[PDB]
Amino acid sequence: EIKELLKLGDLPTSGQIRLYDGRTGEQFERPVTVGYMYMLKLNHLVDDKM
Amino acid sequence: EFLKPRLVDIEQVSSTHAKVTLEPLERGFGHTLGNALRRILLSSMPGCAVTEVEIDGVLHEYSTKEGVQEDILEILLNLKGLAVRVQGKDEVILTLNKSGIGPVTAADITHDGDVEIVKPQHVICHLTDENASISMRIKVQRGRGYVPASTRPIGRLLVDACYSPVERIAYNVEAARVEQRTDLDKLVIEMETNGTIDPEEAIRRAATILAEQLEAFV
Amino acid sequence: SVTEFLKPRLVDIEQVSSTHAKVTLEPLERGFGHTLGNALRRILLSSMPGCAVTEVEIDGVLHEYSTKEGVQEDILEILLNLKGLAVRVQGKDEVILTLNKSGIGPVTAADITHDGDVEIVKPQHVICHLTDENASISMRIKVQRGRGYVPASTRGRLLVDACYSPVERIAYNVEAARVEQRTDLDKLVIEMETNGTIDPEEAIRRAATILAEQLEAFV
Amino acid sequence: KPLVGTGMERAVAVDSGVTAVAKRGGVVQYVDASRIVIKVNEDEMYPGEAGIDIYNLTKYTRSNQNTCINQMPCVSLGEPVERGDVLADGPSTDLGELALGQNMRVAFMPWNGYNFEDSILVSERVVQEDRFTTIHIQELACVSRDTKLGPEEITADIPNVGEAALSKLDESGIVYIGAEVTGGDILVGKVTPKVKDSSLRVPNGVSGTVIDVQVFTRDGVEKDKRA
Amino acid sequence: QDVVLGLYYMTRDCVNAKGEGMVLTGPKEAERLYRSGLASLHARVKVRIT
Repeated sequence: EIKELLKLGDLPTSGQIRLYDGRTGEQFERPVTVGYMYMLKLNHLVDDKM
Repeated sequence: EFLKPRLVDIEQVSSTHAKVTLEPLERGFGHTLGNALRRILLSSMPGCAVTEVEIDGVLHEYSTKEGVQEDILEILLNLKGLAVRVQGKDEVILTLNKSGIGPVTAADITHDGDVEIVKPQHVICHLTDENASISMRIKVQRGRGYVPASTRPIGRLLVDACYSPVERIAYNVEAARVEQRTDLDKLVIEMETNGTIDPEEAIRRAATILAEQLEAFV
Repeated sequence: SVTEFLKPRLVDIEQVSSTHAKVTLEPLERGFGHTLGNALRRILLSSMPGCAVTEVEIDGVLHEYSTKEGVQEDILEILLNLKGLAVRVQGKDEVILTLNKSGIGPVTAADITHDGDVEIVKPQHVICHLTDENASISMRIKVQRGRGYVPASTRGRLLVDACYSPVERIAYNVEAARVEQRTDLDKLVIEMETNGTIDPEEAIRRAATILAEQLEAFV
Repeated sequence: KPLVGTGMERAVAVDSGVTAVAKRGGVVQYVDASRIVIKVNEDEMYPGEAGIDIYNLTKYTRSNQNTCINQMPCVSLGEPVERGDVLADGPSTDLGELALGQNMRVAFMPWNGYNFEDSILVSERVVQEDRFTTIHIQELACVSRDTKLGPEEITADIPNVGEAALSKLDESGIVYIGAEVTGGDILVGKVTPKVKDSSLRVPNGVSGTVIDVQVFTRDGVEKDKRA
Repeated sequence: QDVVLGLYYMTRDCVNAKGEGMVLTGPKEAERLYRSGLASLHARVKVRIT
């Protein structure tokens, strides 16, 4: 079902797209896994730890 | 020798994003120029972001104003997202005065004829009841890069400065079968501005920055 | 006030034997070290004017995997030795040189016929060693002016990988620079070796000239 | 609003009391930042009292962990609501669904060692969009104790300091509401008899804006002008 | 963990890649070929090692 939902958009089934390096501009071989992850910010801040 | 590229076409698709073309290019120079220009454009482009706001009945950004459903912090975020082009000055103070029920958008700002709002539909806040009025002074100033309020009256609210007109830059190197000669490259640069920078001007500034940086050893 | 940037200057040029140098640039604007270094590196190792031995034909060798009596090395090793032969040519584009030698001892680059306007910068560059007296090495190396690196796989005559570009290895390393109060800056460090045809500083200046000429239609 | 949830976000957000769930359905009449008014439908209106609901939203206030509790309206004026619908979403809630973090475009690849063992690598776009920016509300107390050798006063007359340092205080020695005090600034001017400076000051390294000042006075102590 | 992954991927080989079997005059030419895109990182070639 994840593959089908990716195919509903214009996105590859494997979930990996070719990505270009920001600095040099050359393409990374071995297409990398890109997506959207729901990241959290825990209550352990460095300005409260330093 | 090396053929000199030149800006042959500017296909302005929409108001925000445009598509410029450079042709011709030798082998390898397509990617070199594309990446150099992309980094320059994403890094250093003049912008006219908002820096300070002053709502009359508001002391600090963590408060609320009667008749406005947005919190003052959300109003400051909406103003931080405001796209505006100033031409004859570096800093300017726009004035917003609006009363009555309805969305306070960017079109309600005093015109200030040398200052142009490029997205009049940009909603700034909402006024709920008829007897409510807001009056604010917005300091739009010219700058470069991203300058948070941490680096730079008790009624003045400072917003984070984000003077970068471009939002997304991509480039594609293709084969320009022209001039009765093959194996020549054409660089197509698709840029996504907020509307406050002309794409030809953006490319020209990006090339000027590279030329100025190359003067260190030539 | 938003137009002028921190234009750098060559604050350090520390070098080794004239085919090697290390040039530092500081303080560049944040992120400009990477774009300048990448552009210079690409232009230097991909598209630079230069001349190198293009293809060599031997008197009695008809295949790359062959043999020649009285020669310590093989055809592959003599091709490798000819590839690294630094050569400087005048306004003429391509030139063919003849190398004929007999006797026991190494065959250096100075053994090629001296007639012509072609200058060899490494006279003691060994090409081949022959062990006997009866056998004599005889070859014709055709050199040509080109635009960087063109391998022999990109199509009695043998093909040699042509390396026109004067550079051999180029690397850049963006470090952190410092100003009176600004911290997030860049410090470019180009480390360049050449084959001896041109100075490394000359190579950097030529690359800068090429990259600037590519932008004269915009600035 | 997690793109990939499990469907338990709404239950956790509603059952825990942080939102403003409508008690009786009706039509939204007035929405400002700190108050919602609902005109109840005639069908759900009890015979007698009329008969509309007022929800007083709790704006920026301190939690037990010095975070921010702040309810924001999620309904517009003249918008029908039914029984059990969220009217204001509190902290970490988006339209009545639990929303703790933010969903961001992630790529799995080594990057020059900056995510070497367990580290993250974050673009400047994340910090420019101010999406992981959090508000932390801190409470600082200055107490005047009936000590020996004399009591403690909360006046603005403090020695060993200049007038530029006391310019942020009012005539009663208490900082104004909205002053952008930083580490070392004097919040509450207080002196203790011997006189020596014992004023409440911001701890070093802490910045922020004074958003609310509360004064508690014992009975029969003649509260000052600011109180 | 990342250094070993990089060194494993770099020091490796595949049956057929860009520039298989070409003869290189040294490590510097190998780097110049890889960085210019004329040869794969893991391609079987003959180099001259001193």
